[PDB]
Amino acid sequence: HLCGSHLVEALYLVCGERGFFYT
Amino acid sequence: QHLCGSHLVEALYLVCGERGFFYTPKT
Amino acid sequence: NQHLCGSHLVEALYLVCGERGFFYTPKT
Amino acid sequence: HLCGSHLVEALYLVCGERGFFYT
Amino acid sequence: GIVEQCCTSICSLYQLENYCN
Amino acid sequence: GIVEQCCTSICSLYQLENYCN
Amino acid sequence: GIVEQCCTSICSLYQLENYCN
Amino acid sequence: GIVEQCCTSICSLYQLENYCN
Amino acid sequence: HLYPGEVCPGMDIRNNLTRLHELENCSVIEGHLQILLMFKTRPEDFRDLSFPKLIMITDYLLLFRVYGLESLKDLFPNLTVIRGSRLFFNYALVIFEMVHLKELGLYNLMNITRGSVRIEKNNELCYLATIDWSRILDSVEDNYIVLNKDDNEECGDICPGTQFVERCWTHSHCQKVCPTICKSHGCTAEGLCCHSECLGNCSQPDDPTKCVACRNFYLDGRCVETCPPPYYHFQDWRCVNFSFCQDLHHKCKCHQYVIHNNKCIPECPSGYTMNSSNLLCTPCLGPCPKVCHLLEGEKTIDSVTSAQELRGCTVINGSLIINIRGGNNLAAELEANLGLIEEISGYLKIRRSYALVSLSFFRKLRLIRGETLEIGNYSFYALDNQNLRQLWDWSKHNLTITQGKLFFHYNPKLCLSEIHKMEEVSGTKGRQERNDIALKTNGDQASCENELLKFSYIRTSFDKILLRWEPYWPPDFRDLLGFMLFYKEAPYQNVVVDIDPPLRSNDPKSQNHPGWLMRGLKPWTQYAIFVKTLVTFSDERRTYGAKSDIIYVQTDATNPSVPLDPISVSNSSSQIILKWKPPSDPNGNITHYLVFWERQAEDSELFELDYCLKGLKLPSREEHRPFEKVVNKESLVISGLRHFTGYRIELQACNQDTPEERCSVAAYVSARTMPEAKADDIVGPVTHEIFENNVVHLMWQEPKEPNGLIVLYEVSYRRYGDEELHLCVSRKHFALERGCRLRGLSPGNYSVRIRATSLAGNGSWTEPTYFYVTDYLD
Amino acid sequence: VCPGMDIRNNLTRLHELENCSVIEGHLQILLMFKTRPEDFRDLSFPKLIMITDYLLLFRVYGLESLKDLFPNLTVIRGSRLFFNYALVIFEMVHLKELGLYNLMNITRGSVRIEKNNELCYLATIDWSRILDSVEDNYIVLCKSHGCTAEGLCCHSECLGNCSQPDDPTKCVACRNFYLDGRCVETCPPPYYHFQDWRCVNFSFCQDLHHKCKCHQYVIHNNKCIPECPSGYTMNSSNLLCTPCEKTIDSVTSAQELRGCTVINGSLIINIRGGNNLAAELEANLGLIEEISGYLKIRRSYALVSLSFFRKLRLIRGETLEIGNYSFYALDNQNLRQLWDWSKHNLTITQGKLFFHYNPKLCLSEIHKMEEVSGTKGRQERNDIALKTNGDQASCENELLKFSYIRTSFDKILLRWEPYWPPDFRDLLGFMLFYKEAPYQNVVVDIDPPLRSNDPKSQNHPGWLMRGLKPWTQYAIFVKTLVTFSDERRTYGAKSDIIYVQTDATNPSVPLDPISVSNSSSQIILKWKPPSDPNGNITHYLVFWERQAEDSELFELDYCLKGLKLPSREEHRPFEKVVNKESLVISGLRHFTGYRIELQACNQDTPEERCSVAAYVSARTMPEAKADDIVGPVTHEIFENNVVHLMWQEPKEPNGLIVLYEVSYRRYGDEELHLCVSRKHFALERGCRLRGLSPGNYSVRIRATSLAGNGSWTEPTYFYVTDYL
Amino acid sequence: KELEESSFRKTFEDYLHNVVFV
Amino acid sequence: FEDYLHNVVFV
Repeated sequence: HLCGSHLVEALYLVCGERGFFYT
Repeated sequence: QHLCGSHLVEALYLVCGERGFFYTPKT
Repeated sequence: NQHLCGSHLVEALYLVCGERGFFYTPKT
Repeated sequence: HLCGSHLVEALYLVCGERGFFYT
Repeated sequence: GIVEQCCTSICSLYQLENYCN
Repeated sequence: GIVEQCCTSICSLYQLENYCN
Repeated sequence: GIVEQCCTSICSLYQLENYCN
Repeated sequence: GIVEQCCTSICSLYQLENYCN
Repeated sequence: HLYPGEVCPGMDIRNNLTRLHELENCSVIEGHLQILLMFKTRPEDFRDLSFPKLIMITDYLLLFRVYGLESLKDLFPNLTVIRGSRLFFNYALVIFEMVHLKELGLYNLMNITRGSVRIEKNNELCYLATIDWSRILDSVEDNYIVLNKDDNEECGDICPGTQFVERCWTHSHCQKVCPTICKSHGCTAEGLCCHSECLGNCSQPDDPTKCVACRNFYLDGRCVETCPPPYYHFQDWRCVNFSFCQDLHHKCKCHQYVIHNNKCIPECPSGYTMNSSNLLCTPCLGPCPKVCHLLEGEKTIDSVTSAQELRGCTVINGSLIINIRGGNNLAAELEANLGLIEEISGYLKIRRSYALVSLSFFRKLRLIRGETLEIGNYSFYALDNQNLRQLWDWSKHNLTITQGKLFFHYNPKLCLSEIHKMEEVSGTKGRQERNDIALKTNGDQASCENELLKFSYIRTSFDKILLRWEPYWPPDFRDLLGFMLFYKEAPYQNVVVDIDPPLRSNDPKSQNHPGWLMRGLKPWTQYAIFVKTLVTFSDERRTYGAKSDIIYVQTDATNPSVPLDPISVSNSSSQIILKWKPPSDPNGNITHYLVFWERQAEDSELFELDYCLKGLKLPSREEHRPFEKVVNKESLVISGLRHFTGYRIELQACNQDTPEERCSVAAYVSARTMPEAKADDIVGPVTHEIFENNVVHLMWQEPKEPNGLIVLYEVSYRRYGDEELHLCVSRKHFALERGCRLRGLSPGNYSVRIRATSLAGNGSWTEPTYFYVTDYLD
Repeated sequence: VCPGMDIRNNLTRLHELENCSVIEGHLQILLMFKTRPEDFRDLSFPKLIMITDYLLLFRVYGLESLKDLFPNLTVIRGSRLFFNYALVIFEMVHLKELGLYNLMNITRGSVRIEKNNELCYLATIDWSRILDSVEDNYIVLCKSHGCTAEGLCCHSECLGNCSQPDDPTKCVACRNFYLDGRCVETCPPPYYHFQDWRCVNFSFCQDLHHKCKCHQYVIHNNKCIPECPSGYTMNSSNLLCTPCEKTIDSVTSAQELRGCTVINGSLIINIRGGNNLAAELEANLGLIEEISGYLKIRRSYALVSLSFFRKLRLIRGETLEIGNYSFYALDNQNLRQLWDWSKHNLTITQGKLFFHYNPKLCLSEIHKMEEVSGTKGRQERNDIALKTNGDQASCENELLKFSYIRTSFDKILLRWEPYWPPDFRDLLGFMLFYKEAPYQNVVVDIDPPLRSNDPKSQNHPGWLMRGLKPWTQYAIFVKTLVTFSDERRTYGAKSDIIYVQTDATNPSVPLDPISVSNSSSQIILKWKPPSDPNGNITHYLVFWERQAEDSELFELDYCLKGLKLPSREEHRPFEKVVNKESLVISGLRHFTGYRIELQACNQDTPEERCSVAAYVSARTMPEAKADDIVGPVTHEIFENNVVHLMWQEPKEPNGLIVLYEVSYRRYGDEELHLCVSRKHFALERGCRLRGLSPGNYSVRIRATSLAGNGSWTEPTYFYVTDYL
Repeated sequence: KELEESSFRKTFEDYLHNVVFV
Repeated sequence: FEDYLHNVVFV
């Protein structure tokens, strides 16, 4: 249950590079 | 899309075969 | 219930026989 | 829930005359 | 007779016309 | 039979008229 | 293109044979 | 979305790879 | 002036500042801005990075985990107004977890028209107390400035002028406070109020062409109060003509733009339909119109949820595919989603669609354009649609099919008559060629009864209905296999027995009317009933046979059932609320509930038992009777009743009162009223009669009206000197001794109180009765 | 010999017991509210000697004693019992005494006497003379052969009394059996043990069997029995038990016919749906073999075949359906099959075949039934409808054949032969059918391919499936989709039900890895198989790794209040847990968090195809004396009495040591306090106190760890200079 | 034990009327 | 808020 600001680094560890787009 | 496209080349390898296929995956 | 069952059987046989009429024995 | 001898007198009330046969 | 035909089983008029004259 | 109908459960006369003739 | 045909919707081989030569 | 998947419930990477590109 | 740069849309610049360079010539963000999750940006990336051209943002700003970013005074020094046209949960500004962000520095921030400011978890963020948000926000109440460097007090928030506080944004930029007459229009450098359509700042005071930004609206280098015609209020900050909105609508040929309320709007407001000439949102002609442009111009309908997406559709720019094969609420949810549709650009597919029977629940569906054709140039498809008996009521539903043909195959319950009806109504009649329509797989198992069967006589009993009807005969009457009467229960009119053929044999005057009696029926119940012929498919042009009409026959207002649950509660010594339910087979409009009641007297053996004996274990409880026809009421309180007397009550229900009362069978119940209190309390005097031998005879009047009856009497005698000794008086003991009789007791004064004991309980002690027998010495 | 009788409410029917000497049965005179003792004064039947089953009396009014009605009744056999009573006398109003002085022996049963409000002389009766077991009696609310008048014992086949002693022809009754005026011990042949009291020949049993042509009598075990015992079939010649219409609309309608074999009648079938169809129906009804009458199947909806009539090999057709049919089929919609006519053979003796409006049964089954039934030349015009029956089954006379099969794990490419009708316009499609089938106890439409040519054209239509659970057997078959011809219709083909398994592929996450550290070195990791096990999972690939303690914990001053402490390629130590879904792991440090990875392999030797990872993380238990302090407590007291303390640390702790605690108290003072952190211990090399009070102190030292407290050291004794 | 005997007599009178009344 | 924060960011 990854919550709060811990999810941000849980995401950016999964993201790493470019991450998330807007098309 | 990543799983979805991953078979498409397995599909298009069977669909085209000796013809071959051009495959752009990005976005 | 044979009584209820036979209750219409006279109404049946009066409609069935009409002017012919019907001999009807219900009991046993 | 007519039970015991209460159902017996309930039967002879409902039957009255001849009541129940054996054929 | 009629109870074995029209009561235990089901009659038509034709099974009841036997119970006419 | 009648105990399973009129004693364990509840009968009317109609469930008892089955126990008539 | 192919994602709008074979991924969002469902292709046959015939919709994929367009993505052959 | 991701909070309903990864925060209220538990995600894998595979549920988080949906939140990649 | 007012806006030298371009107008740029809303943007979300992500993970790198290369896309921030697309804000080069931008003076208005027509939208919002969200620069977020830039873990890789450094303050070197922000030293050579600035866009002072930006003057106004329409919606909001959001910042989230942009590293390296330290102040916004460099990136956007001349940003003045966020309109708050869209809000981010009532925030026109969310600054959240901005690492490295030390100050806002936005010294040209003057007025937020709509929304609030969320500042949270910005660990370095100072100069938050130096900003007068009340100058900037018309309502600072919904703001959220918490968890910053400003809260846990370490911020050296020094304004350039090194509770009432001076106002700044940096160490080098104050907060420009204009006079109060410069309300939201702001002031120039000397403090002169700007134009009343400026908002916050102006290059020259009192000039709508020398505003920096507009208070309400903008048109042609000038802050306008409104968009005058022909200019439409475009995005609530500017004024554009028809051709702009028109050509963007044509570029979206995306929010194809329409027009209403002097505004180039994306979509028409409620009840309104665009007028394709001039984009005008004109009122529709109830439900609202809904053009459902489909994905790939087609959609398979296989389930109710597949229709819930198309719920409310009217015109379909595409085709549809139908293979619903079963489920609850079929054709009803499907009408509620789908009868609303009127027009279809493409074709229509129905394949393998099993459990439904008709398409009449497409109530408004009056156009197939067939623009998308099924292969073979069909605008219509029907395959393997098994239980389908009907396309539409072609007497009711009219339908246009513009292009294409009709695919009618393997749909074995839809007759050809519906097909030729559809040919005529559809206008597609001369289109269909060989094997567009299968003749031998469609309606071939529906039997298409072109004639009617007619009932010759109906007799109903209460559970039984004699039907008589005309014997049908095919011209080759061998083929008559049977007659197939169908029925069910129907209290509305919102709508099986096989019978053999009768005896052909003759026709001078032959009642070979086959007749039918039904049997097990709930009486007084409407029954939708219809017969069908059963015949043989001919080897020739088949005789289609007949079927009777759905007739709605009610069984007979007959003796109804037992009126259920007769609950008899004796709520007084004369009141008993008998309440009950209707009969399970009410079997007619129950006129009255025929309540009979009867008083049951007390038992005879109770009058002749010696209740002075231990073993006195007492239970503490034609002819016309008093009756009641409880008309239209299923309860009854009964008055005029004795106190403490068991009664027998009979309930019937009548649905028939005046001609020869057909009433229910009896519902018996039995109950006893409450006692009275002073029924058992003893009336009349306590008489002592003392003999010469002091055989003392007691007398008393009895409780004449008791609570039912009196079982025994109790007498309390005690001397000054003795204690209460005891002796009992029963019914016969009282009746024989005419009271009581004591024999020979002790000198010194006794006293007597007397109790009645009844079936209900005890009737109170009499008064203490004083007497002395002869002492014979004194 | 008179049967068992129940004489009810009046004594007129009691006069039918006039000439009766044996009640072959029981007697029950009951509920005679209208009988009076005047009715019983002129009422007697002394001829009755024996009753075989029992007696029952209930509310016969007026009846006062039984000494008049039956003075010479002697034996109730108890052949049938009334709840182990051969005698129930219940609520006999007016009955004052029994008076049955000739009652001598009850062979079987007991005596129930209850609520007989006037009944006396109940203690005067020795029931132990009469009953061999008087224990089950209910009286509340010359061994058995008996004797004559002088007391001489009767014959040993007499029972209770005899007119002349020691004579089986001068018995009053028989002990066991009776034959021809004589009490016999057994029924000798040819006499059969008739009703367990007498001996009758074949012709008696025979002719009563023919009168019941009722319990048509049969023969077994030297007995004229009504019905044969278990496993036995009567032999119609000699009755010898030799070893072996009705509408059916529902399962319960078959539960009555459960177990039937030969049906003397006809059957009517309109079952239209329900659970366990054809299976309960076989279990009730496959057992049937023979039918005298016809067979009706009308409107019978949801079933598809009659193969579940496994033994049904005879229709006599003795009852004919009208039109002289022994068979009927109407409106039987989903029926595709009569029987496997290669398997089920069936005789239809009389009658014809009514085949109408049954649109899924092909004519081929019909002509099979014509041939097998022997009714082929019987059926005339319109006995069988041609155009309403099997007309919607398409009767694919040919087979479709698969030309290539490729399986991926979720995906199966099929290739198969393109079918073409001779008018290939009519090919409407191809109709592949499939489902899941782990047994072999057993839908997609595909368009036609491109005809266009045939030099060597792969116009093999091909098909890939997609969403599949990998490693799963799939019963799959294609059908052609064509048009019904206006001519003799081309019946088309359909492929065989092929049972293709998807691929032993990477299986799913092995479910619920529960890691319980049941020791300081043992952790039972247990788990479930993956939800998609996707193959015979060879081993469960367990990876584990020790996670060291966090670095910031070594450099925090835990003497500060705020010391809120949590009381908790490269090859790793791994395990291929073959055929086991649990694992305890040994050789582990005490009190150290570990990271564990679980995979499942259904493939180990060629190029291990294993599952995706299942991670779990856990810490072992602490040791007890890991935290307890080793080494001596050294005091070093300076000249200025700046006392430096030294001690060896707990070298192997439960993980690490966060702080140290020292207890010092004078004889005179109390324990004062001062803390020693990690860096305070590492820098001061122990502790250092500065300048305290005279009088003797004592020092015990505790370790405090992540796991808890490591016990106090020993009290350490020293004195600083008092200087006076 | 006395309620095993109670139910016993009662089994009967259960079985009493089930065999009598048709 | 922070529930609604990441639901709008991550696609």
